[PDB]
Amino acid sequence: SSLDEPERQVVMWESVGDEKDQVFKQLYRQVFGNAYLMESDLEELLVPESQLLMGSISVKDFIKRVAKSDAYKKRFFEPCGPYRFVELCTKHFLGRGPRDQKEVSEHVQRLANEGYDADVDSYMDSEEYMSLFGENGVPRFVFKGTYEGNDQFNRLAAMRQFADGSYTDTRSGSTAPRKAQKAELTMAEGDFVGRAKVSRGLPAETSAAKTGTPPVRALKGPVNPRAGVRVRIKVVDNLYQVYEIPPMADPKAKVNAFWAKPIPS
Amino acid sequence: MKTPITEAIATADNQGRFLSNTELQAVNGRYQRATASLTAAKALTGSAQRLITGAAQAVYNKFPYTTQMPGPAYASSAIGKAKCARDIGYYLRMVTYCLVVGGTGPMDEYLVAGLEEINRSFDLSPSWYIEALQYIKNSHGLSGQVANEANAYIDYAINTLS
Amino acid sequence: MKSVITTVVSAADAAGRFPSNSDLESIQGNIQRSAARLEAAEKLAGNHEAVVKEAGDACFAKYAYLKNPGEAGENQEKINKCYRDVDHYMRLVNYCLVVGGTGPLDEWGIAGAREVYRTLNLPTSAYVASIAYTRDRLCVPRDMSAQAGVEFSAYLDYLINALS
Amino acid sequence: MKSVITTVVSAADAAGRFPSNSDLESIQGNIQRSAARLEAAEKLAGNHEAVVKEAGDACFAKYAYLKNPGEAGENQEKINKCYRDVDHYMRLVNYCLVVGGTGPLDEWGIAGAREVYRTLNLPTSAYVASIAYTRDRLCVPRDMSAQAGVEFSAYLDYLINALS
Amino acid sequence: MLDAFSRVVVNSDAKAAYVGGSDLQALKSFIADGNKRLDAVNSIVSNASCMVSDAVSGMICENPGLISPGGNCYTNRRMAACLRDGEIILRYVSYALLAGDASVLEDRCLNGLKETYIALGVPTNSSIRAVSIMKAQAVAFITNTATERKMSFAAGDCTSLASEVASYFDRVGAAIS
Amino acid sequence: ALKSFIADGNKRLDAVNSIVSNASCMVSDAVSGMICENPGLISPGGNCYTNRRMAACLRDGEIILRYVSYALLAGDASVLEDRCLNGLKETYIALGVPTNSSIRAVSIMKAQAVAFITNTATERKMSFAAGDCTSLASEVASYFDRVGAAIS
Amino acid sequence: MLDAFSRVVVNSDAKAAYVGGSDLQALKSFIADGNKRLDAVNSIVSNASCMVSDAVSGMICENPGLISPGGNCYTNRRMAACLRDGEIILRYVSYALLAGDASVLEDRCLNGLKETYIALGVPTNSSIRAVSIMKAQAVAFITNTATERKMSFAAGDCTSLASEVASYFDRVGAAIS
Ligand SMILES: C=CC1=C(C)[C@@H](Cc2[nH]c(/C=C3N=C(/C=C4\NC(=O)[C@H](C)[C@H]4CC)C(C)=C\3CCC(=O)O)c(CCC(=O)O)c2C)NC1=O
Ligand SMILES: C=CC1=C(C)[C@@H](Cc2[nH]c(/C=C3N=C(/C=C4\NC(=O)[C@H](C)[C@H]4CC)C(C)=C\3CCC(=O)O)c(CCC(=O)O)c2C)NC1=O
Ligand SMILES: C=CC1=C(C)[C@@H](Cc2[nH]c(/C=C3N=C(/C=C4\NC(=O)[C@H](C)[C@H]4CC)C(C)=C\3CCC(=O)O)c(CCC(=O)O)c2C)NC1=O
Ligand SMILES: C=CC1=C(C)[C@@H](Cc2[nH]c(/C=C3N=C(/C=C4\NC(=O)[C@H](C)[C@H]4CC)C(C)=C\3CCC(=O)O)c(CCC(=O)O)c2C)NC1=O
Ligand SMILES: C=CC1=C(C)[C@@H](Cc2[nH]c(/C=C3N=C(/C=C4\NC(=O)[C@H](C)[C@H]4CC)C(C)=C\3CCC(=O)O)c(CCC(=O)O)c2C)NC1=O
Ligand SMILES: C=CC1=C(C)[C@@H](Cc2[nH]c(/C=C3N=C(/C=C4\NC(=O)[C@H](C)[C@H]4CC)C(C)=C\3CCC(=O)O)c(CCC(=O)O)c2C)NC1=O
Ligand SMILES: C=CC1=C(C)[C@@H](Cc2[nH]c(/C=C3N=C(/C=C4\NC(=O)[C@H](C)[C@H]4CC)C(C)=C\3CCC(=O)O)c(CCC(=O)O)c2C)NC1=O
Ligand SMILES: C=CC1=C(C)[C@@H](Cc2[nH]c(/C=C3N=C(/C=C4\NC(=O)[C@H](C)[C@H]4CC)C(C)=C\3CCC(=O)O)c(CCC(=O)O)c2C)NC1=O
Ligand SMILES: C=CC1=C(C)[C@@H](Cc2[nH]c(/C=C3N=C(/C=C4\NC(=O)[C@H](C)[C@H]4CC)C(C)=C\3CCC(=O)O)c(CCC(=O)O)c2C)NC1=O
Ligand SMILES: C=CC1=C(C)[C@@H](Cc2[nH]c(/C=C3N=C(/C=C4\NC(=O)[C@H](C)[C@H]4CC)C(C)=C\3CCC(=O)O)c(CCC(=O)O)c2C)NC1=O
Ligand SMILES: C=CC1=C(C)[C@@H](Cc2[nH]c(/C=C3N=C(/C=C4\NC(=O)[C@H](C)[C@H]4CC)C(C)=C\3CCC(=O)O)c(CCC(=O)O)c2C)NC1=O
Ligand SMILES: C=CC1=C(C)[C@@H](Cc2[nH]c(/C=C3N=C(/C=C4\NC(=O)[C@H](C)[C@H]4CC)C(C)=C\3CCC(=O)O)c(CCC(=O)O)c2C)NC1=O
Ligand SMILES: C=CC1=C(C)[C@@H](Cc2[nH]c(/C=C3N=C(/C=C4\NC(=O)[C@H](C)[C@H]4CC)C(C)=C\3CCC(=O)O)c(CCC(=O)O)c2C)NC1=O
Ligand SMILES: CCC1=C(C)/C(=C/C2=NC(=C\c3[nH]c(/C=C4\NC(=O)[C@H](C)[C@H]4CC)c(C)c3CCC(=O)O)/C(CCC(=O)O)=C2C)NC1=O
Repeated sequence: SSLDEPERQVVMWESVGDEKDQVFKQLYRQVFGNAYLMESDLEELLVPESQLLMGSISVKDFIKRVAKSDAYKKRFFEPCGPYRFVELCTKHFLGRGPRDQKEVSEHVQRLANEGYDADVDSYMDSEEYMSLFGENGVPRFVFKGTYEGNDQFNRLAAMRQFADGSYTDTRSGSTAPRKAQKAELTMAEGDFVGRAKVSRGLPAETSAAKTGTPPVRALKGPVNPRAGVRVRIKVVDNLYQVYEIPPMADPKAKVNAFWAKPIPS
Repeated sequence: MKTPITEAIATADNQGRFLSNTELQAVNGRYQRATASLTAAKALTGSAQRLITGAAQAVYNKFPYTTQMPGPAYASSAIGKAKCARDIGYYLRMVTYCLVVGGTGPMDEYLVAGLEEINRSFDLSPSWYIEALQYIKNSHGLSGQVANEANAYIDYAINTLS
Repeated sequence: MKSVITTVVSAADAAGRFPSNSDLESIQGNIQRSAARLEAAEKLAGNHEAVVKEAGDACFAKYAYLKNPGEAGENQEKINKCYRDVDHYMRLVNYCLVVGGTGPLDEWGIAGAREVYRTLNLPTSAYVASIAYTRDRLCVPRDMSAQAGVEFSAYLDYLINALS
Repeated sequence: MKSVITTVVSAADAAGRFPSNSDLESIQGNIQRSAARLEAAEKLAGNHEAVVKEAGDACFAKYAYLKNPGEAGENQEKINKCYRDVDHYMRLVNYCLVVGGTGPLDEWGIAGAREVYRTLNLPTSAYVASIAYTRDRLCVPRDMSAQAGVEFSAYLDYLINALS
Repeated sequence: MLDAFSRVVVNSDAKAAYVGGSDLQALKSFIADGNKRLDAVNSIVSNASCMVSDAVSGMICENPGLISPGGNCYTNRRMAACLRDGEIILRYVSYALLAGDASVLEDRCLNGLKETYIALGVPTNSSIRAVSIMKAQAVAFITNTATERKMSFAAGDCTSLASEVASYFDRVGAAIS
Repeated sequence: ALKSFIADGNKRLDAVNSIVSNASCMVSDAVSGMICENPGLISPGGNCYTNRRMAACLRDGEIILRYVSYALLAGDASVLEDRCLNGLKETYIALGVPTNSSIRAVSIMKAQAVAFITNTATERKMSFAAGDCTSLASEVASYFDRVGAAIS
Repeated sequence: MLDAFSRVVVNSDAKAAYVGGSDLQALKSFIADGNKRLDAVNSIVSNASCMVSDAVSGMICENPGLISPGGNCYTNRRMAACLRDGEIILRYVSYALLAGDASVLEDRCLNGLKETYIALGVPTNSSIRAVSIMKAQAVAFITNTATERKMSFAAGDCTSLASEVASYFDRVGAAIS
């Protein structure tokens, strides 16, 4: 429980009409995978989004009902395999990846008889989310200092590719004829996670050195900047060129005018 | 090409003759007309950003079906619009080459040779290019013999399109 | 990173909106306080090698037990390293006098501070004895101006407010 | 184009003889390998977009100085010429898996490599930093069969010894 | 998440160098244009909703292939997404302009954007076309050469910030293609 | 190599055409208008003697005007530095070049160049268009003091 | 095979003549400017390695079809042969500049190059862009006009050698076209 990662966690305290959407878009980025929404996805989850305004329904029960709506079910439940769905609930609610495969084989078993609601409520009712913050904490990709597995370093961080950016959990911003996802963290029993999602899945902290600008123009003083480009349409044509510097001339006293050479002596 | 300098050499070369006084006066008529030619070439070059995109819109206002009708020959797409503006830039650049050289030499070998087969094959009409060329002749904004020399090569391109 | 800029546009980023006149009014204080801040920066940067010379032994004067065997700085290969660690802190406060915040302080110095000062038996009270000796050596007519002194001094006891 | 067939019809035309059972027994092993060697080239062809992208992003991430100005990885078009330079090498190893031998590699990519990277200042140490990722980044129970990954990993090591 | 006050800090930290008086002379210019910096962005965000609507409509008036079915702006689900993609590009070039740094523009909203778009199937060339209209609009406002709608301003010029906005818009197009 | 200029053309390329068309005319004024206030240079012991130090000053005004007109053509002062300003002070004090003459002769070029693009030259008048090159006139005034602050 | 001195002695061999006044004056001028002739040759061979890389890459960036599959410079063996086909060209031109006579690249390089390239399949309309680029590099080195490298020289003029080396580089494009 030490060293670098994010500290700011939005908490939704005593919420008035402008600290609603300060945390609401952070909810809609997190549990909906920064997808696009906002007509009858936001006519859709109105009967829970009005409920958490007096504290009558907590933030724990809000995401519990939002995952039961078919904004989530029409985005992360149909165009997904059985491995993709257990992948996304760890991302959206728990902020991690699956720690092992028997946790996966638990959760797809829990899909197979108790249903979809009883599975997604079990994603809440562990002591993971309550140890994260509790009910009022917004779900966020938190970093532990001491991790119990270097697979689970980047079982966690091959989920979060670019939280500072654009990560597109569907195939567009909730596209229309939704193609299936591929469940790209398959990882059966005794293996690690690949390197290709580690260096892109780490936040802006270990970026130690940067690049340097070169000098821009020619350093030979007798210049020749063509620089010529100036594209009009395809008819690319040359600008005010500044030729060269020339050498000057030769003073050559052919006259000389010194004491007469032919002194006849 | 067909410079008056190379059409005076090739005249004297087809006769096996040294350059007589018939050919040196043809060269000196190029040199007299040159300073009204090299200023029209200089004026159309800098004013090309306005004269191309001004003339492209003059076609779409007279022939608005070239922006709405589907197909590859029309400019109803961004590929077809960018290739339509490319075509007007060919006609303007060939005029500035004919002004620099003097005479309709560069646009004969580069542009008008074999052009009727290209328009007939790719279904694109020559009346679109005439409305673009009449725009540049109406809006190049020169006068004197600087305009009378520049309009003499716009009118050559129109007479090959009809 | 904590500057004036880095907080308000991240709050606007959490708001997801354009920078309004709340965002613009905070930047107006920078040109009021650049005439306050960075005059003490080159006053430090022309004097920091002498500042570490007089503050590095002030903790030695308060704590002579460090030179006893079995303590933190007890041989001369650590006594120059004793002066090296406090020389980072004067270089760090030189950075946040430029940025107008505690950006470089609680990202490089205080971020990850108290774990290594505990597990390497380092006296945290002997850290701030060099810092408090730098806090009371100010001369608001002589060294910098009056408002440049309290821009400088409030960062220094913030280190004591971070180390304790 | 060194393959198993082109080895023996050029050994026999050297002597000037007919194909005997020292030439017919060789092509029997071409049957005993193509059931698994062609399995890897079937997988590599339909997956190469996910492999050439992961190969270059394990090169620039380690060789981060190549994006500095003055280097060989300047602009976006040079990096777009860097995935073009690698997706040839994942295509040439696809062409070697179907001729049986190392035919296309040692006369299309390898032959003349020492003068086209020394002249254009291309570092030959970065190429081996990406191909060895793909070799190390292999996993025979899931991604392949156990006999494709024996020979698919054997042609990347033909590149690595010929690039080093 | 850095800025121009910290841009001279982070390189001097890399050599453990104390910042001197001559190093902050660039920041002496950066406090010299302290009203001029805000003098640019309040023209931008005042005309921002007109800017993003003018940019994407001129992007698609030249390119009717997107309004062809199977394009990328054919459906209103795509179309409302499309200029909502464009305003974040407008939001972060302003965010880079407030910092005086190309920092906020690429640590957020730009790393992971090229491989997103090729997973959307977005034609990237029309996105180059949209940002080039977005580049040309912003330099008309902050030099008060917006010939449709001028605004009242102070006396002087912003030629350096006109180069600064164009050196923010280019790395948008340089990263998505 | 395109010079990367995105908007407001046909004045910046027109500004450099009013400078490099008389760049040898401007240097021949600043190598000769220096002497009427500092006549110790052709004095023996000055830095313009034995007909090669006068000739090396003709190369010096040429390479300081081409490397500021390339800075005008790019529109940014980056190749004013990346081939010219990297250590140009350390060659002048090691030679014994007097900094009083070089700080005054650059302001001869500053007064010459802002009369060219505003068409207020008292000798020759260009046949230029109608408009204003006065946003450019602030740009070249902010380009001749960057070498006025480098050579100090 | 023949220099400037031996060119004169085969012209006075046809006349059964000696060497006298009018035929030794143009030959002593070769000796007079002979220090500038060495001083120009060294300026080329000092940095000829970057002159053959920039010239080959200048032809490719103008003609993108030369690195297409089925382009002439597609594989590495064909590309590396291109990178030395142009260095053999540069080696023999610097021999004719040194000896002051074009009778060495005429014999051992130019004679039969046109019939050789059409046999192998080398495009000769694109081989002449690689030489014309190298012509512009070589005249921007014996006059200090190179944009990214300045070389110290004695004061004077060398435009006569700039027209001598441009006559060699043009006849390479006249022997293969
Ligand atoms: C439970 C499993 C577990 C491990 C196996 C280790 C390994 C480990 N190290 C780091 C992360 C790190 N580990 C190191 C350590 C070192 N760098 C060096 O050059 C030295 C060899 C070594 C010191 C002795 C450093 C410097 C970081 C970077 C911290 C950061 O980037 O924020 C991380 C990601 C978490 C983080 O950023 O803090 C992990 C899992 N730590 C763990 O929690
Ligand atoms: C924080 C960073 C951030 C961004 C940079 C943008 C980037 C972005 N755009 C889209 C998503 C999209 N972006 C576009 C935009 C375009 N496509 C085109 O062909 C046009 C050229 C261009 C309009 C100008 C379209 C049309 C979609 C939806 C595609 C679809 O139907 O799935 C998505 C996926 C979520 C969604 O589909 O809504 C993301 C992350 N959004 C962000 O959140
Ligand atoms: C044709 C060539 C070819 C290869 C060489 C591999 C290379 C490869 N591996 C992975 C992907 C992976 N590679 C591994 C690695 C392993 N898996 C295990 O269970 C083992 C313990 C270990 C064998 C070394 C893992 C764990 C993943 C999934 C992690 C992720 O989500 O990226 C991916 C990303 C796509 C995916 O999800 O599969 C790719 C391209 N794939 C190919 O198509
Ligand atoms: C690459 C070479 C190249 C150039 C040298 C310029 C030259 C140039 N400028 C303009 C056109 C113009 N040139 C000016 C410039 C000026 N008017 C003034 O009042 C100032 C004195 C002066 C600037 C210093 C103006 C104001 C216009 C018209 C506006 C415009 O076309 O942008 C035109 C078109 C009009 C014409 O001449 O027919 C040309 C060719 N453009 C180029 O492409
Ligand atoms: C960069 C920040 C910076 C500082 C904090 C001061 C600290 C400081 N003061 C002095 C040196 C001095 N500093 C003071 C100033 C004072 N003495 C007092 O009793 C008053 C409280 C105060 C204002 C009158 C005086 C009078 C001296 C000379 C004698 C002395 O040390 O007291 C010296 C030189 C060496 C030394 O004596 O330590 C230094 C580094 N100077 C600085 O440049
Ligand atoms: C290295 C030495 C070497 C050889 C000499 C050949 C010898 C050989 N020939 C055949 C096997 C065969 N050969 C023939 C060919 C023919 N049958 C006819 O009736 C036609 C007249 C004639 C056509 C040319 C057929 C039809 C088979 C059976 C295999 C099949 O039908 O696919 C088989 C396979 C036998 C089996 O698996 O049962 C072998 C090993 N192979 C070798 O490895
Ligand atoms: C069919 C066989 C075949 C190959 C094996 C490659 C080999 C190859 N690569 C390049 C050319 C190149 N190759 C690279 C790639 C890289 N440069 C680096 O510094 C990195 C180490 C690496 C990134 C992965 C780059 C950046 C260029 C262009 C360099 C330049 O000319 O600017 C060229 C020169 C022609 C060109 O510019 O495209 C050739 C022949 N190309 C082929 O056609
Ligand atoms: C086919 C359809 C079609 C369009 C929709 C427009 C779109 C459009 N607008 C502008 C160009 C511009 N657009 C604006 C934007 C605005 N002007 C204002 O004053 C308002 C506040 C704001 C919304 C209207 C500005 C300021 C310019 C610069 C020129 C100008 O001042 O009008 C440009 C030129 C940009 C460039 O060249 O890169 C284009 C293509 N043009 C078209 O051809
Ligand atoms: C948060 C709100 C806020 C602003 C919007 C700005 C508005 C602004 N800019 C300037 C002031 C200035 N503005 C410019 C710049 C410009 N003038 C123009 O005509 C160009 C359009 C533009 C280029 C960007 C210059 C050169 C100065 C004078 C220098 C200065 O005072 O900063 C001034 C002082 C002069 C005056 O009173 O008008 C103000 C108030 N400042 C603020 O505090
Ligand atoms: C045998 C080969 C050999 C070399 C290539 C140089 C290399 C060299 N240069 C310098 C040192 C230097 N070199 C210069 C450069 C110059 N000095 C001037 O008066 C001019 C303006 C400019 C030449 C254009 C300067 C100013 C220094 C002093 C320290 C420095 O600025 O680097 C030093 C440090 C000690 C010294 O001066 O010798 C060395 C080893 N010395 C050698 O012994
Ligand atoms: C020995 C005494 C001597 C001088 C004091 C200077 C005279 C001189 N003239 C100008 C001023 C100028 N100098 C030039 C330069 C020239 N005019 C041209 O047409 C040519 C290109 C070039 C030299 C022939 C120009 C164009 C102006 C502006 C004049 C004007 O306002 O029209 C300036 C700068 C402004 C000033 O401070 O007055 C000076 C110092 N030249 C001398 O010889
Ligand atoms: C698309 C790719 C592309 C390129 C690579 C460049 C290639 C290039 N360089 C030059 C032109 C030149 N190239 C050089 C070469 C060099 N200068 C040095 O100091 C070094 C020794 C060496 C490169 C390392 C020189 C000296 C010139 C002439 C002057 C100059 O441009 O600097 C020319 C001449 C124009 C012509 O006449 O056709 C071209 C095409 N341009 C392009 O469009
Ligand atoms: C063994 C190797 C060897 C060399 C490399 C040259 C080196 C060299 N060059 C010149 C001398 C010279 N070199 C040049 C040539 C030039 N000046 C320029 O400004 C142009 C860039 C370039 C034109 C090609 C000139 C003009 C002289 C002056 C002397 C003369 O003209 O004879 C001199 C005699 C005077 C001197 O500089 O001390 C020498 C020794 N000579 C050699 O013996
Ligand atoms: C240098 C001499 C030269 C000329 C004259 C020339 C004309 C030319 N115009 C063409 C196409 C075209 N030209 C247009 C232009 C137009 N259609 C419209 O609707 C507009 C009204 C008009 C523009 C003003 C269009 C849309 C095409 C694409 C047709 C196709 O590819 O099928 C093509 C077919 C190849 C191509 O460019 O894509 C040629 C060869 N090419 C030359 O090399």
